[PDB]
Amino acid sequence: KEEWVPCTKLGRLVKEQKITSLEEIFLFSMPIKEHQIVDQLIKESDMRDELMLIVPVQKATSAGQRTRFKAFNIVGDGNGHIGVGARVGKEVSLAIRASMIAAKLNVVPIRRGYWGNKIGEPHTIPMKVTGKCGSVSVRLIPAPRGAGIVAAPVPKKILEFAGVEDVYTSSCGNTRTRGNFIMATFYALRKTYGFLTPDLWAETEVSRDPTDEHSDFLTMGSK
Amino acid sequence: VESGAKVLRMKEGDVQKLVAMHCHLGTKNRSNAMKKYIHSRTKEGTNIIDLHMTWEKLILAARVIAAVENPQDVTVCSTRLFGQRAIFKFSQLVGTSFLAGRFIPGTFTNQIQKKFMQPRVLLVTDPRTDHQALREASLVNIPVIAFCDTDAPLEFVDIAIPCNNRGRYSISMMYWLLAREVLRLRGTIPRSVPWDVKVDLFFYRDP
Amino acid sequence: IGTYNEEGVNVDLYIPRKCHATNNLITSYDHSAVQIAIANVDANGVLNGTTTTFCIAGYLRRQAESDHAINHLAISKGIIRIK
Amino acid sequence: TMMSVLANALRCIASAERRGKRQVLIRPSSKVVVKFLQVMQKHGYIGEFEIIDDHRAGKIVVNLNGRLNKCGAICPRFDCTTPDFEKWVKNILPSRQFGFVVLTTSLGIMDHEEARARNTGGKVLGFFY
Amino acid sequence: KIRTKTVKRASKQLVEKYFSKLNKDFYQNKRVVMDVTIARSKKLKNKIAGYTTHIMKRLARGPVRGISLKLQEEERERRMDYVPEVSHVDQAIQDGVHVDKQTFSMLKRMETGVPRHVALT
RNA sequence: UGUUGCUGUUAAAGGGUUCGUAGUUGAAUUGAGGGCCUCUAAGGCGCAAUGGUUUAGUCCCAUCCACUUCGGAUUGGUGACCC
Repeated sequence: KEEWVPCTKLGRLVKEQKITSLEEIFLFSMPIKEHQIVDQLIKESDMRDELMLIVPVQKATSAGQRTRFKAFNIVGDGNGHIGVGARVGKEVSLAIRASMIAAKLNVVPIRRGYWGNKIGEPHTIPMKVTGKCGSVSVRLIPAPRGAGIVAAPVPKKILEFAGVEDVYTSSCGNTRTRGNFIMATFYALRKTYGFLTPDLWAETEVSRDPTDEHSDFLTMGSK
Repeated sequence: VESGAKVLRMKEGDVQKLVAMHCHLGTKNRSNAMKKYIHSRTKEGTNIIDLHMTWEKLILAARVIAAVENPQDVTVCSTRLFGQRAIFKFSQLVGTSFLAGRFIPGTFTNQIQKKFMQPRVLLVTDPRTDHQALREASLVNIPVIAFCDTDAPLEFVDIAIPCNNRGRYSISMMYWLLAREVLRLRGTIPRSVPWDVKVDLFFYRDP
Repeated sequence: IGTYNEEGVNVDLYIPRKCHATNNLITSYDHSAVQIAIANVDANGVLNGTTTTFCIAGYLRRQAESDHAINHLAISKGIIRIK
Repeated sequence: TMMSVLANALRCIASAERRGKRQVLIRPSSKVVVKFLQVMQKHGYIGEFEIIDDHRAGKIVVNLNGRLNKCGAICPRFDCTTPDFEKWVKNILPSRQFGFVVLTTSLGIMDHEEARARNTGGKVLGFFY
Repeated sequence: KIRTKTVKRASKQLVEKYFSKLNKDFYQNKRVVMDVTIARSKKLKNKIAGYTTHIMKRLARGPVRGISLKLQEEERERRMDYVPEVSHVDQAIQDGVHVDKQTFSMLKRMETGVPRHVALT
């Protein structure tokens, strides 16, 4: 690795021990634009990467074609973090790198609940949801203990990395376009904190953004 | 105020200023945003803005700007010549940063650039010139205070203060007020005396 | 607040913020939802350090419901006073 | 023309709770609409409401919170029995947690939990989340 | 002819950081530039210094555009001065305020009423 | 093959327009009681009464400044408000 010097207010606060988790970030809903902030606050040997898809892309020109590779990369942790990203390069290893980097800036937390009696730790989404990308759409359905992941290959990875165990699924549209299939399943998971349930409502006391709190630091850093 | 002390409420001198310098004279045109703040009109069809609710919004604004930990997390934006002085002058008293001239997209959303800024507050002066800046504040979580007329889009404008912005005098006086009432609350220039800086510094002067 | 077991142990990763305008929720992928802070004021006209806060959300701002919101909240506290 | 009065209420209410309105108007009225709101109003989905008199057909007004997500009617008014419920709950509701289905039973208009408890079946009416 | 962006860029930086010129002489300006800059071309130094002059001539008028706001600052510092004494808000009130019907109406119904020196056409 | 559960502007599909029988569908209304006895029962923006010394704030008195732009005092009156 070649070293990090932060260009963001956020990044400074992460690079010293003030912000010690990604849930502080997630709360006040600040954007992450330096991949090193996800590296810093998530322990190593607990991230699981992999490449869902690598694929050629062309364009037409005079004399012949022009070729550019492309790639999809998915990343996350079984405590409820996941992201996805896809990018392009004119060589192979390029697109690989650029995907991984992208993916670590679309990290989003995932909420889990129960199907029935509340015992143990949550193994399943609390509700039905949907996502749509392109024509192809995806629906995720709660299921009881031991039901397991009943899904196609493509979705099953998304779910497994999230920390969702038992589930069921179904889809419509052309599911054979893989890039859209991925992104659909991703948009699905997101919306479990996008929906409001009697578990919550209470009008919680709200808190100041880390920037306000730690403002002392960031002033000195300017000088 | 809360447990009302009956400061921060209009007095004779307030009214006198805002009448004279034509801060209650608006545009002919209307929009569904501004129809609450409009109050009657003339045979010219020139809408006349309420004083009372201008003042309330104006107070509210100040209480934002002087909440801030460090003044440099406020920026003040304009593009129009007549306001392009009073930006400077306001900033120099309060201690805020500013952005002058045309607005360059890539000053709030670009990761790595020559000019990159992350203010916690903002001010425009019109949302119909300054439009580009509003857009970029949608994506960086920045609340925007704005001066307005009797027209104005309010998309991505959290707080709207109805004003005039059609002449030198109009823009000046608003900034002059805001500078006063921020200093009074914070670092205590006193409100027993009149304030000592004079208007004309803020006023645009023709070349 | 949040989901529990039958042992009372809380199993939600975090508990997200409210919108106070419409009682929605404020997602991590929405970057258009914000927080405003208005400083409280004593007699003589000075600052005591901030108290009151508002939260507005993505949905509102792009439809230009913004201003209307902030009125209808501030009036409820007594920050803004209607004549 | 106007067929179902009921669904001409619950469609309005639903839509308005999305669009950010804090109140709704509901132009026709019934002895059904009233009851359906009274249910909800217990839990906290509906905050209050008024009933205006015109001496021809009433109007109604509704207050709102933000705690309601969708409501609607299940139009042909099918039939349900003591085991049957779990069909409807697996279907129309997103979960077996927080939803409710609304029924017209022998006893009166009620919501599924209450029904099962007192051991009545009955026809069905609508739902709310 | 037309000047490349090397020229322009350089020249701007100087006008900014120095007002140890303001001269409209090519000559005076030049002998500043060549001891402030290292470029190791004598050709470049000519074109830079020349353009400089054609900035300062513009600066004596309205906005140059795209060269900071410092121009406002040193333009304000001149003469005179600035311009009174008691002004402007004073004069304005004291010489009468005149206003059309609707305004006057709205003012007298306020909790401060219609104030001193106001107003009817 | 779509009762649960499809599609019909441009990918296959609204029939040239209207009247009209069988058939399917169809607005509102007779109406949901009170009384009494308790439990820390959650509220009254209803009311009597004592406590406020800038030890809350605001009206109405007092006095001097004052042409925009002054504040000391009589627990002023348990007008009002906490508690």
